[PDB]
Amino acid sequence: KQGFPMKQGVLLPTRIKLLLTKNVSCYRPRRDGERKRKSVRGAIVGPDLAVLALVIVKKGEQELEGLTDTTVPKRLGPKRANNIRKFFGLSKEDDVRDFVIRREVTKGEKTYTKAPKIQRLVTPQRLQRKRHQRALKVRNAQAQREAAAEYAQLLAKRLSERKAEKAEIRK
Amino acid sequence: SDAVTIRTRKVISNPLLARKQFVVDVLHPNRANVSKDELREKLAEVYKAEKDAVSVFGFRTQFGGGKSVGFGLVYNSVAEAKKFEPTYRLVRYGLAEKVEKASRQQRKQKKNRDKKIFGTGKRLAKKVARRNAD
Amino acid sequence: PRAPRTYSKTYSTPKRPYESSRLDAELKLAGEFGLKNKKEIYRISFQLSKIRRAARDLLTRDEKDPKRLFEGNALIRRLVRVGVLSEDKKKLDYVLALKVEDFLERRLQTQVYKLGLAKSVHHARVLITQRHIAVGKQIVNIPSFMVRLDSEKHIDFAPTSPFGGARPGRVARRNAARKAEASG
Amino acid sequence: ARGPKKHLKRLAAPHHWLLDKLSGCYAPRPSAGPHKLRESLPLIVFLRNRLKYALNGREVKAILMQRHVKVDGKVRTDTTYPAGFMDVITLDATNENFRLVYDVKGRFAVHRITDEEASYKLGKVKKVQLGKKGVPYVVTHDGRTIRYPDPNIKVNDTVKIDLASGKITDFIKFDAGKLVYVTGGRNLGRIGTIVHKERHDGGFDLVHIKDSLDNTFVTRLNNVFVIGEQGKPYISLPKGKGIKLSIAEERDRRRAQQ
RNA sequence: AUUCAUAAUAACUUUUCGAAUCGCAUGGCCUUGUGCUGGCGAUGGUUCAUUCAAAUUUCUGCCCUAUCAACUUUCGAUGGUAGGAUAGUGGCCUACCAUGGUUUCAACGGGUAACGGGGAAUAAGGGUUCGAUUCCGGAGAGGGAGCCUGAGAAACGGCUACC
RNA sequence: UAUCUGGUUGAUCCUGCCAGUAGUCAUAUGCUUGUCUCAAAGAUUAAGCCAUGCAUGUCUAAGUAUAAGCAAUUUAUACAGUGAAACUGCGAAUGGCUCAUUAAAUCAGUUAUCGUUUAUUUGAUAGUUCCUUUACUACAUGGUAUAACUGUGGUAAUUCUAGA
Repeated sequence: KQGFPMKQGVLLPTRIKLLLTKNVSCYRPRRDGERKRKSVRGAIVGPDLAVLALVIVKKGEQELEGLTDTTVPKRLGPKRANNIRKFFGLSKEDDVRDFVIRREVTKGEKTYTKAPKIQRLVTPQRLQRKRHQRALKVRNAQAQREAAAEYAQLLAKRLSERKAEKAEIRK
Repeated sequence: SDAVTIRTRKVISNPLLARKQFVVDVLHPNRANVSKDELREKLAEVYKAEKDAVSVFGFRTQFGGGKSVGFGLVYNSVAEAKKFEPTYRLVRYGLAEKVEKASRQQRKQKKNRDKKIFGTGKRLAKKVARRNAD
Repeated sequence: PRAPRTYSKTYSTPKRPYESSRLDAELKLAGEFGLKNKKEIYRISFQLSKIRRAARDLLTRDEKDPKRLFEGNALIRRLVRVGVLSEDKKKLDYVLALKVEDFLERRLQTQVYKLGLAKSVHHARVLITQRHIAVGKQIVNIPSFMVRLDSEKHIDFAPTSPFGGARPGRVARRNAARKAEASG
Repeated sequence: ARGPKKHLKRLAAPHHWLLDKLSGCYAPRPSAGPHKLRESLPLIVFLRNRLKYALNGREVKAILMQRHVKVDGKVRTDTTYPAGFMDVITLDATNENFRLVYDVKGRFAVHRITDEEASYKLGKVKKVQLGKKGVPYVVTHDGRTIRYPDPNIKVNDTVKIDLASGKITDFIKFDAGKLVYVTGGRNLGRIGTIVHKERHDGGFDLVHIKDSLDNTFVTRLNNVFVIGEQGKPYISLPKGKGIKLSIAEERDRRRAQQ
């Protein structure tokens, strides 16, 4: 009653005030790091409940027409490339990319597929990116070896130059 | 159009905004002051750059009349003044007609109301409608 | 908040209010020069105080001191420009001896009186305030102008005033209608 | 204040920016950058107040947003990038080039340098260190880090950059009889020609400098920027060559050579 | 000026990082394959320097009051050694001697119709009074206390609790 | 603008106050709806209490949009436009206000950090990562609780919330 939701793990039949956080149910922090103290009901069911939420996991011999005769159609299909691959699972070279899940929705007299933007798909641009980052790395390391080698050559010239000056001194 | 003797001073070439920057001073004896629909096209013909690529403002009348000084500027094209000229001047000169908009008090109040709503809000109207019966 | 706008006073009230010798002189001064207030004298004496204070401090410094060589010359040029002290001096002398009569002698109220376009200090003051005067090309209505000695030859009647053509004046314009109304 | 300030009131901005008291109550706070807060010129106050290329900060942002201005060769598409002393900035419209330099009276003057002059910049080495892997480096006055410097260069020297790479093309040591610039103190903008440096073991080395007019003065070592040897400076000097005319003779020169 | 920078050597690390990210551009030698390479950039997470900052001291300086002459009293109270904590110094806190530290050059108490300063008013010269308040610094968010997140807050148009 | 003057006596000279006098970015108040510019303004008593409404939000060519959102395909059958939300990121520690506390404490001259830095900016900088290890072998590139969104919800009520 009064709307307070039950919470898993409290292990009590009474309402309880708890300091809730992000990644804790019954509370959505409007601000990062914010904690609020809210009243929640314990997970134990008693006479005081107004509504109990139940999932059916094993149907009996009987049937309920509103649930079994109706099957909610697909609302969103898989988006990630590998997620689509395990959704069908036929093969890898069987070009499922251009056979991706398309859903028919029309706002007027014209129809469109509106396929999801497939993610983690290998693109020539993605091959371009990894290729360039490899090239940029080798160009970086090679150049720092030239600058390091050139400086050692400069240091060798300086040491000999200082050695040459003291060669004149002391006969 | 009689002895208006409009002229510009301190003309500097500002190509980063692609315009000519200057101050404009007019001598208008036996005249109150020259208006925009007069000064803008007069500044256009003297410069021969474009027609609506001219802008003037400031224009304080000298104490006791006689002459007036302000600021002016001319663009290379009308399609180039559209990208730089301030909006309020464009609307004032007639280059744009601003649609009516909600007041600051009302705009801020609406933002306060929809910040009170999480989600898009389509489902909230249904729950209230379904719970309005009892 | 925005930086404060500085302001400063321009006049100073005398220490002893009811001085017969000072009261008589100041009201005598106002009559000879057509001033409306004693504050119009107080400011000139306040302006003179800042000047005598400036020269006194400068003159305590020794000769060929860079401070008075620069600041004394600047004060001379400003005072010569406004015509309060005589221009045929180069000795930093007149400054400490400047009298009150010298400053308001250079005011436009008396400047246009002795230039012949006003015929009285009170007529000039009304003439000044009603904008029938241009110093350069510009109409002024300030009784206390401090003409800079380059404008005494530049004085003239305002072109936007009667006696300038195409402008008889509002009372004259009414009589213009009376001229036609008299016959009708 | 619980954290860094992000605003800058007027009357609290550095005086040499030549900002007025009124027409606003916030001066453009220079963001973090190569130059310090006080000794830097924001691009906003340069492009607007110095040249009048713009009337306000919105229109400078319009100038900035199209990548027309670039300091040290890099665009800097932000309102308050702190361009500082000896920085080169470029306006590719008609090829206008600028070197942020100090005038006689201690303010950032407006230069006009050529393309071959705008290629190079002069950097005073703030400290000499070696970093990770024994690699030596020098920190310039504008925060640049240059690896593998010439071993002959020490602190208080002046290296010249090419602004197309990060390397040192040439440098000049710090010693008596070298042309120097004053960056800070009350002698700001004066060109010095070092005559002596007295040490004071433990802090604030002092240097004595006399310009072309045989006027000598003393300033802290951290305020001295060497800019060349006798004769030719490494950079183009501003109008007036930093000679510090007195008010009396500045009054005369203003009267005759208007 | 250093046990500094930075090497190098045993090792230790419960994986820190060491780009599976994004946009525009598709130029070109080829035995036609993204196969050889591609150009500008955006956002990088590490480290060093830099900048914007923060924390930390007293070198000297503060109004009236003796109708305040002694004060600092397991449990800090001056110093030592060691540890813990901290971003870090430090009685900052925890484990001992010595009575250590301050004081008529005014300590310590009491008062302040006391936030400090740049400054203001008033002036012969010296002064007297003021400064809540346009700038700078400090503190606070009704009173206390505690804390999350975050580079940074003991934040209050963030949280928690009591009054 | 380095002034003084009145009041003790029958009269005098003093000491000495009282009173006058001038100023006040010192405040209040008395006497007023006809002028230009400029401008302080709930500090003093109550750092007292607050109805109400505003005062922090935020997007690019470039982190995520199949909004069942609005829109001429042949450059948009993988998406490539605009785009409400929601996530992620950043910011909300700035700003603004006030002066209660506070008497070597704040503060001021900004000594020192050889006593501690890295929203950020700027510059530089990582060929060492088959850690069941001389390919006994994905980087032409291993997944998932959950937000949005669809769905009969609960509560008088909140910017309350798992239930597919």
